[PDB]
Amino acid sequence: MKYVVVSGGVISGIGKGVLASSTGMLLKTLGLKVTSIKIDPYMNIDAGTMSPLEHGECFVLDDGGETDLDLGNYERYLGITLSRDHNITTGKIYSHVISRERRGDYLGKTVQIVPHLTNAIQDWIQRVSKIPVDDTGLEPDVCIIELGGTVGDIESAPFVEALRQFQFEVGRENFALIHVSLVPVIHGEQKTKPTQAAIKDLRSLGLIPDMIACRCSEELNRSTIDKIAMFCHVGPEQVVNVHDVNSTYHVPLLLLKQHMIDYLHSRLKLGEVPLTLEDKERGSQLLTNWENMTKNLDDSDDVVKIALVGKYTNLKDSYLSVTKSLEHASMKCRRQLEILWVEASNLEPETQEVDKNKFHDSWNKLSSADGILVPGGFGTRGIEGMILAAKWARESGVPFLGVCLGLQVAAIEFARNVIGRPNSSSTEFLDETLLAPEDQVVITMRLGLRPTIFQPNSEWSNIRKLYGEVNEVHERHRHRYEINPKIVNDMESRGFIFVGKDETGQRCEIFELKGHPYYVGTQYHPEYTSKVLEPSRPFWGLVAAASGTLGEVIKDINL
Amino acid sequence: MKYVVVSGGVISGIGKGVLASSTGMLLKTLGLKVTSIKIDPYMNIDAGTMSPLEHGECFVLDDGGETDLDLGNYERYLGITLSRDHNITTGKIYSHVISRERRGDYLGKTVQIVPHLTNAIQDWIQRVSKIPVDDTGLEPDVCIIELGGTVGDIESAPFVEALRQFQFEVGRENFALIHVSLVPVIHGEQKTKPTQAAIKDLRSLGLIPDMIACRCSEELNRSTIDKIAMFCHVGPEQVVNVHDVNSTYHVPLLLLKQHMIDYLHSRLKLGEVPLTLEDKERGSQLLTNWENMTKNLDDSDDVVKIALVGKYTNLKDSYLSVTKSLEHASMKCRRQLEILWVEASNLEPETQEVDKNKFHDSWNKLSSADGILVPGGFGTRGIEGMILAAKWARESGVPFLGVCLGLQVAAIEFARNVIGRPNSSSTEFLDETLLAPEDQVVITMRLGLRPTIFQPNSEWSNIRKLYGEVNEVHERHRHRYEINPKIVNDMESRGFIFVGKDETGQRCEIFELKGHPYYVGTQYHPEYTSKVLEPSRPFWGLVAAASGTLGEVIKDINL
Amino acid sequence: MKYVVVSGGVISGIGKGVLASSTGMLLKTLGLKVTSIKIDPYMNIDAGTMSPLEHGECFVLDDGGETDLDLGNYERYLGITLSRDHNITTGKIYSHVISRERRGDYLGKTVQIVPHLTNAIQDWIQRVSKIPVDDTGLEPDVCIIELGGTVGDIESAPFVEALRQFQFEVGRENFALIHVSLVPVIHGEQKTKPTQAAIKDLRSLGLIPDMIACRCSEELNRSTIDKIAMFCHVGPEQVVNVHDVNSTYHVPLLLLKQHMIDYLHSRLKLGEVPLTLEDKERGSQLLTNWENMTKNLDDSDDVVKIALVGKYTNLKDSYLSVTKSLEHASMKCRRQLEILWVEASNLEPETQEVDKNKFHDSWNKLSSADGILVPGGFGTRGIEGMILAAKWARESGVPFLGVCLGLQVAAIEFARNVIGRPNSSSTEFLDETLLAPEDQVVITMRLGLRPTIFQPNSEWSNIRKLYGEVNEVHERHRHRYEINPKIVNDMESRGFIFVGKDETGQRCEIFELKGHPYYVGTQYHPEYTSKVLEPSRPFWGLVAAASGTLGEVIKDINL
Amino acid sequence: VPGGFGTRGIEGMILAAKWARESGVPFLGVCLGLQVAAIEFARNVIGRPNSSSTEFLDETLLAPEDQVVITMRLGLRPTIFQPNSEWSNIRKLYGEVNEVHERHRHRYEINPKIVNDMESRGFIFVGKDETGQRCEIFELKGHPYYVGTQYHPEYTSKVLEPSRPFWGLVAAASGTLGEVIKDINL
Ligand SMILES: Nc1ccn([C@@H]2O[C@H](COP(=O)(O)OP(=O)(O)OP(=O)(O)O)[C@@H](O)[C@H]2O)c(=O)n1
Ligand SMILES: Nc1ccn([C@@H]2O[C@H](COP(=O)(O)OP(=O)(O)OP(=O)(O)O)[C@@H](O)[C@H]2O)c(=O)n1
Ligand SMILES: Nc1ccn([C@@H]2O[C@H](COP(=O)(O)OP(=O)(O)OP(=O)(O)O)[C@@H](O)[C@H]2O)c(=O)n1
Ligand SMILES: Nc1ccn([C@@H]2O[C@H](COP(=O)(O)OP(=O)(O)OP(=O)(O)O)[C@@H](O)[C@H]2O)c(=O)n1
Ligand SMILES: Nc1ccn([C@@H]2O[C@H](COP(=O)(O)OP(=O)(O)OP(=O)(O)O)[C@@H](O)[C@H]2O)c(=O)n1
Ligand SMILES: Nc1ccn([C@@H]2O[C@H](COP(=O)(O)OP(=O)(O)OP(=O)(O)O)[C@@H](O)[C@H]2O)c(=O)n1
Ligand SMILES: [Mg+2]
Ligand SMILES: [Mg+2]
Ligand SMILES: [Mg+2]
Ligand SMILES: [Mg+2]
Ligand SMILES: [Mg+2]
Ligand SMILES: [Mg+2]
Repeated sequence: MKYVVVSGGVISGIGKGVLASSTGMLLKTLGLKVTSIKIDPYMNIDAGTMSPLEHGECFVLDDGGETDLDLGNYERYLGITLSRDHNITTGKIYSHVISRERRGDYLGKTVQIVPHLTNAIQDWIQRVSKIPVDDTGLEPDVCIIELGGTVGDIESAPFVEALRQFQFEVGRENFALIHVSLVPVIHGEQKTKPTQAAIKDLRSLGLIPDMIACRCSEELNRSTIDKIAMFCHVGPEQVVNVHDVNSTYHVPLLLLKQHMIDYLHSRLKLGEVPLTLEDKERGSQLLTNWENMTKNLDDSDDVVKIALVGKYTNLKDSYLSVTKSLEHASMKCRRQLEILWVEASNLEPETQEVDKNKFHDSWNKLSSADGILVPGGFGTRGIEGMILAAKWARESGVPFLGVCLGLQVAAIEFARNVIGRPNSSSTEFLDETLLAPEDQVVITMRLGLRPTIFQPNSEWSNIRKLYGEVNEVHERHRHRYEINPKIVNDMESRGFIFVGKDETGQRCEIFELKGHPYYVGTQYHPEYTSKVLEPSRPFWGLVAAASGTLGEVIKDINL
Repeated sequence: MKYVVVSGGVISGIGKGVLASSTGMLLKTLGLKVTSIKIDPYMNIDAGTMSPLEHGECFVLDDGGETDLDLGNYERYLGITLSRDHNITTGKIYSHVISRERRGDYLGKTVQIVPHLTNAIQDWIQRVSKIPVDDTGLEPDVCIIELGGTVGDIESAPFVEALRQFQFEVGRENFALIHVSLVPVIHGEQKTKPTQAAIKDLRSLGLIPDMIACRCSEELNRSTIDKIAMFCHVGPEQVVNVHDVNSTYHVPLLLLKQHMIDYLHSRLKLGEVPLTLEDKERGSQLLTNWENMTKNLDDSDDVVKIALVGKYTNLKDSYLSVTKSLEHASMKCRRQLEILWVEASNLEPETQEVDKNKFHDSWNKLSSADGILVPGGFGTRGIEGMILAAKWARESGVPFLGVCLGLQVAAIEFARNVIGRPNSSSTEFLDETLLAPEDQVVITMRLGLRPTIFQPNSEWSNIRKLYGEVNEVHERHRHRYEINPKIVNDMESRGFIFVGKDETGQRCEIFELKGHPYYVGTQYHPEYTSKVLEPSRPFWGLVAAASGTLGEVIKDINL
Repeated sequence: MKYVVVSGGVISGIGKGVLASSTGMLLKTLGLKVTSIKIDPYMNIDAGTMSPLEHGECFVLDDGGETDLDLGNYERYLGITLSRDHNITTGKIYSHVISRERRGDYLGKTVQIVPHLTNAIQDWIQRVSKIPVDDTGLEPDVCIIELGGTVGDIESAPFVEALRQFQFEVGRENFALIHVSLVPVIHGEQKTKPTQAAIKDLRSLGLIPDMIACRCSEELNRSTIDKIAMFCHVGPEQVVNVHDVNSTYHVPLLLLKQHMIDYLHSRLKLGEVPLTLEDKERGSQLLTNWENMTKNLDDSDDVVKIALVGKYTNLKDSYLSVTKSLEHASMKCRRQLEILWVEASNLEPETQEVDKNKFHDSWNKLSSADGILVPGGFGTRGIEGMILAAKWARESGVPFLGVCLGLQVAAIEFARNVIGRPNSSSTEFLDETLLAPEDQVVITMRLGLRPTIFQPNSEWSNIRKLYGEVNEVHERHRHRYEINPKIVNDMESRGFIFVGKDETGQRCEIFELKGHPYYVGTQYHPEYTSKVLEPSRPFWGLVAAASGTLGEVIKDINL
Repeated sequence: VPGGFGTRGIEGMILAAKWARESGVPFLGVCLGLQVAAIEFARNVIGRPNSSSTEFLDETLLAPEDQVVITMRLGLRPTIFQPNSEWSNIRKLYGEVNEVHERHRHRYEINPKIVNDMESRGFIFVGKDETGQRCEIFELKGHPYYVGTQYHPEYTSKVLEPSRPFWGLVAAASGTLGEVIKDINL
């Protein structure tokens, strides 16, 4: 086993999550079975209690574990599947050892937070890094730990102590620390004193740093690096600069130009880890897929405009997984992406009574879009705008994907505007009216990776061509409310055909509309399973249809 | 070159100076040409300005450099000769670089204390550790640096930075840090939190510790060591305990039982230093001289009482070199020492008018003494008591040594009480009277190691037998005032014979009185040149005469 | 993790089991949490099917796993508790992977013995060496693997391949091979060609040796070692000699004189394993307990004669654990042991009709004994001799221990000879007679470590003093047949008091007879739990009573 | 006998209770102390030498059980004095007030089916729980001061108001137990 801990910061907004998700990617190019752990200093047990307004979207794992965003960034960069244990939190570990007290397992000793709770952290990291994460049950070679918060805090405090002991309870040369740090620029001069005042605290809290990964606004001066290597004890080759480049998928290749694999190969003796040619050649091939997709980003010019239609579009992190899946689908089509933020409530005609500028800008963005996405919203208060965009996408022939709530407004749209029931309703919203035309029903939660089976006649469905025509699809779910299955025999007659269903047959999970270029609902969330070299099939479908050449993508899949 | 820095402390009174003077002694048993450097955070250039009341005696070097006490402890433990450069001070290095500014040598740059002054420290330590110190001009193998003050101060601050750079400007494995530390005991429990709050500051200021040398009141518990080795990163074998033992000459052998040579041989790769058999066998022989003299201390019982007669005897550190030279002379005679502190002014008959108890206790201690010492006092205000003790020592036949002022009160005593001039006077005191019977004259200072030549007829003199009958003696001086040379032809006629003189003949430096068992004045200071295995010949004379067997010591010397 | 594999041999009778049980002991003196694995090339799943005539006694583990003898040697040398998984066998691993085939887990591939079965071995060794074995659930630092059979066989073949891959699937410097070997002596010359013809095969089968542990009849010549170090690639310091010495408890200290800890500390980098002072000081203290008990064996002279009374005494390995527990008890009493082999059937009066010499020699040995043991026999055909020895031990006051069957013949003896039922019988033997005076009943098996609770009045019982007066005893069991609990109220009235019982109260597990110096039955097996520094309390009782000073042992326990 | 925990020292605590009863020395049993006093009195005055702490010797299932489990009972609880109690030195120390409020801990309590025997033999249960079914104080008739309290009297003592059973013990041991009973009741 080996560990690399990514850590530090003068400030908590500094962006450690790319250097974690990008260090682990570079180590995966050596062919190593890499894994990752997030530490979050917040008290939440797991993210399911905190709304998407409050620091971004509610992620989903194979377990159903509603979790921190930063798990998702490692899953999509590293190709790995994570579990709800990979998110260490102050909530979890304190709830764990305090529940263990009432169980009695410390034999009625004191449960001081030094010794015993820092021992539970060091045990949890050693459990979790041995859980398998790739397509086979082989245990990881290297674990990337992202230490949330900063080193020099009061929510960080048990973790930085636990990791001082863990620098020895796992031997040095099986552990390395990467310290992210701030180097401000003021009046044209690079200021390395915030960094030198977090190297003092790092040595004090007891870890010793290996890298000094500065988030400067610039290239670091040769004299700036020379002084950071005088005040921190690292050699000047190790003072990596992580400055902005044309997209975040380039960041691994900047770190590779900055020798970071050659340093980590030495500093963790990675030549002593046992690897097969099936490991190593997969490693060096994955490097060439990353060099190819970044070269394709560097000279892709032909734009594709996708309208993302929903509430809270000013909080873009409320959709981080939706955005990132369109970026994967974009780079695979070799069309450059623009996403058009349509704040759905502005499409509703009553907006014309409040501000006409909003009514025109939103319908302008929607009309300009080469493809349309209803992105699995939350709450109900924007729903009429999401219905109008689904009417537009059906009648104007524009490519369409409905995710989760998106499948459900598509059924509501089709009921109101093709089946001809204008009172038909989201039972998710208009409940205590008790009306008969209910497009949905509550069936109290359903979460995690679940099996979707294709219905028998489905051969013609573009969505089934995009899934490689395989009879079952494994994808991640969230929904309380599902389509009322007593309308399905009507929709099945009117050309709205339910391509895919749950294994009991009673629950509807995919539809495709007959006789449209690409119009799909998926009631699972296709966002979360997308990887940077394997875009999620419904999202690859949307960005292909909107680019043209949907047929040529269907060959690239099925060959 | 190799360095061991002795450092640290929660508190500055903790006693680092033995662990320095005793680490260097253990390394000298490997045969290495060891040297030592004192750092003193005080602003004094050199100790000549600060009176013996204010933190102890005014030392003297071969240069005449009036210096910190702690040079003396290394000289006598290590056998080495030091120079006034071996005392780094905040006074010296700031006076040096600020005088260098007016000379211009920084080419008109800023002389920031980071970079440039910490570079002058790192240059000074590298100059000084290459100065020769043994009986031949061979440069040192290892240098012990004693960092005065504490690590975690404001007078320490440039030194701890300079030594962080010096951990690299000289490579690791040529440098090691020994951190002395406090482990209080309260209500019967050993408290290792003062130590853990100086390991935090040490890592912060940037040095990394190797040893954790606790000054506990006890043996450290196995659980106390195990926790210090959990919070400091040292292994538990390295947490040396430096507790009190029957005399400070045992301390090296406690550190040798605690593996400290075996650790330093590894941690500085001392097997790679080139040594001859003339080095190595001198090393292992010196170890057996230390094992022998400590075994002799362990079962020597026969006491010898020496009266030390002078002012300020409540400030025993005002005489630290005098005390230590009697301890060497004691252990060489194999008699256990008691020193009788005679506060000289109490011997004066006017004390009987003020407090009779003082007059009796002081004359009781003087009468009880097996030998008498006038210890080179300072000022003049106790002089009549020192004259009465010299009258007593001459008439009652008791063994006597006068050092510096001691030779001078012996001439004043002999003038008043044998030559018969009762008005004869210390010109050092009774100056503006302008009287003719002046026993002294001013000749403005005279300092350092100087040559004393024996006068021709001297063959019979016990002091010349103790110096091995060699024609010239090299010893360290301090005196403004010297014997008036126009009385010498009278004293030479009356049996007070000046055994030794300055090379010009005009200055008188040793006398021995004819027809007394042992009665000597030396106007140089014999204290400073004594080593733990080579006691200063006049002091070996005194403690031998007082023990009996002065003749048997004269064979041990001359064989 | 670290591994040392003990292996090799020109011949299979060469005695590898001491070098395994003695290498692991030397590593435990560094304080390392050592464990051990036995590989047995035989096809038996576990030893319960093979009778004690056929290669020695039927061992018992905490699991109830009836197992190979060689587990016992590591348990008693290393203080460890093992589990039935620590005995790898050709039976087990082939039964495992062939049962796994019918379960389907190789996904319908071929299950070649290369790749897949050698992968199951390498998985099993990596599972098993992480199971905890000491008094706390901490996973082992080093694992000793004893490779049964020889390297160069057809029953060895999958293991030597699995261990060639395991030399890499665990890195070199986490693995070392010790090759035991034969160096015959013929016409006075040491013959190192059998050894050189097993170093050829070792290199061929692909492991590389580290040690060459010769079982010569002599000290190896300096020229013999020099040639073995020319033909094997080891340096001559590594060619350890394992010749006979005054008892097998000396063998670790011969290997310690032959540098084997200093070599294994280097060759596995054991300084890089994390140890506490509670580990290290327990390590160096256990070394002094081994130096003390071997020094006590070197000058203990006062004999104690213990009669071991049972069938098959010509097959001494049928009692190996019984013998070894008396040796521990002996060395703890500081009396030298003689065991008197009484072939029990010879005590029966009908032997006088067959051979009087057998009848006299057996009663002579029994009468000569200072103490008597009925050693948990098997079958029934010697039982009348074991009853006569129990009559003798009760009436002649001689110290007595009955183990398992020994407790049961003691109840049968007491019934026939004190309660006065001469027809009372072992229901284990005389079954289909259906008589009413049944001293036993079948209750179909009961195995492994079980809880024995002391009955309330038990305070006076010497056996309860030997167990430290603790209310519950944890010890290993085997019995189909147990004392008929409907006789107990009679025996409890006649002074045969059942000191200890099963937690239900219904089963009787210890008795002590009132008013005899030491007369005990234990229906569990006290042999198996004895360690070389912690002799089994009933056996320490017997060898103490027979030595005299049973009271002084009761202080050594309870202080 | 200071309200111990576990059971492994209990025979020593019984011998000290035998000594304190027969040698007339002043005695206080707190919690477990009341319980070993009942066990002592059963073995050494009532004459059942097999009588036992059911807190220890449980799965023997014997009939002379001096205690029973009744799963926890904690905090400040009301103790009511039994009617005839006027003569009891412990009731004089509580100011003769009919109810006492003090802090409890006990899983195991005296088996209430022995009480009618002890009440006949001069071991009188001065105080009980409000249901009457649980026994909380005893005082032995005809001894200078010999008390069991099954609550813990330690915790309620203040530096200017010492806990009445403990003021009783240190007064009896000092002599002048009567003079303390005036200092209380005046
Ligand atoms: N490989 C990555 C990593 C991060 N991000 C972006 O980074 C964001 C949040 O910043 P991040 O780098 O994850 O760190 P912070 O949120 O600043 O938090 P912290 O510094 O506490 O880790 C999101 O907007 C996400 O789009 C990204 O696009 N690609
Ligand atoms: N740890 C430090 C670093 C610098 N200085 C002193 O502080 C002065 C001003 O600090 P500055 O020159 O700004 O040093 P930087 O570390 O570069 O600060 P910044 O990065 O903000 O420019 C320096 O000339 C130097 O003498 C100091 O006392 N302690
Ligand atoms: N080998 C030694 C070293 C020190 N001392 C004694 O130690 C004294 C002063 O304490 P020291 O150990 O030199 O250190 P501190 O004065 O406490 O100062 P610091 O801790 O700042 O180094 C003197 O009284 C001297 O007699 C001694 O006798 N022998
Ligand atoms: N660096 C540390 C050390 C200890 N503790 C906590 O503080 C409590 C009280 O400290 P203490 O137990 O006294 O630890 P020591 O370091 O031994 O303090 P001392 O040496 O003074 O006894 C401990 O139980 C532990 O939970 C802490 O928060 N931070
Ligand atoms: N520490 C040890 C090890 C072994 N033996 C003795 O060794 C025996 C059997 O030989 P062993 O050394 O265990 O090995 P072998 O039986 O020869 O088998 P192999 O060589 O196949 O391992 C038993 O008689 C046992 O008494 C012993 O007394 N003490
Ligand atoms: N691997 C070897 C070893 C030896 N020889 C030759 O065989 C001769 C006889 O073998 P021997 O001298 O007996 O060598 P040893 O290995 O010592 O045989 P042994 O140990 O049985 O004495 C040697 O002189 C040598 O020339 C050989 O051919 N191949
Ligand atoms: Mg903030
Ligand atoms: Mg982040
Ligand atoms: Mg001070
Ligand atoms: Mg000092
Ligand atoms: Mg055979
Ligand atoms: Mg064997």
